[PDB]
Amino acid sequence: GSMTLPPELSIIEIPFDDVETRSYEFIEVEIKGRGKAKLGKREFAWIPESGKYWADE
Repeated sequence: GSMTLPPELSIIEIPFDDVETRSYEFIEVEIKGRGKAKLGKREFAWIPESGKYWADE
C-alpha cells in the first residue's frame, strides 16, 4: 500500500526494490520462513531475523 513517510525519517525498509530493480543478479529468498534475503542495485536488505531490517546485527 502507498504510504508516504515524514521528512525526519531517512532510511526505510523496501525489499521490493531489490527484486524489482535487480533483474540480472536479483536475490530473493527466505531463511526458514523467518529471515529475508534481498540483494539488488537499488536495494540492500538481507538478514536472518524476524524484522529483516538489518536489526539482527
